[PDB]
Amino acid sequence: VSFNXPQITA
Amino acid sequence: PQITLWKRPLVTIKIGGQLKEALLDTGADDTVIEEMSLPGRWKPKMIGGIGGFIKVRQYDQIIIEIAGHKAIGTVLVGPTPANIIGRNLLTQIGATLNF
Amino acid sequence: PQITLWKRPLVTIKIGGQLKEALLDTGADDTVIEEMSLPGRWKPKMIGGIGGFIKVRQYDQIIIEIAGHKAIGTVLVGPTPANIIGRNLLTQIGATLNF
Ligand SMILES: [Cl-]
Ligand SMILES: [Cl-]
Ligand code: NA
Repeated sequence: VSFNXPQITA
Repeated sequence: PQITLWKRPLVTIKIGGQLKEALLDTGADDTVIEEMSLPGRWKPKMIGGIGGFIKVRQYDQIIIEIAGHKAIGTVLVGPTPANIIGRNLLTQIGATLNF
Repeated sequence: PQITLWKRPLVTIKIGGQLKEALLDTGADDTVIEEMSLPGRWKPKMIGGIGGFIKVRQYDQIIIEIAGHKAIGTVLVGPTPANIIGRNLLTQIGATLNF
């Protein structure tokens, strides 16, 4: 329940 | 405000008249919210992160309040594990990282 | 420094004697780096992200330098699409979000 949100548009 | 990072930087947002919790995410290019109804037409987008990619619905020029600050911009809707406020809206509310 | 969010907030880090580029990520609980060797013991871990879960190796008490600033903490190594500095080390360099 480590959550890690890098996010980019594919 | 000045927000330290000992806990997740969770804030209240207001979108479509309702209050939700979301995470301020300097590692997110975009803003992504859990399934909800939004007005108007949408366009397709794919977004990637740890884990892989997901399909989302892109809605433009959506009125959204973030911790009390007004923004109007693009909101992605889909099966994200968490509501995330990304740099497109963090820049609208004048947020910076400081150390 | 004060870092704006018009572009991804990337910095140079030194870890395991190597220089790398990493994303300062307030929406990450943990620090996650692409495959590399680190000294000492490790244990397996599953972490989530947009996308789902990935399996990583967890190394504790790893010294890192982030944009000039020394810290120590846990580092996760595995198939992340981006090196990220998460909150466990952002706190140690005194990073805050401000708006
Ligand atoms: Cl936008
Ligand atoms: Cl502090
Ligand atoms: Na160790």
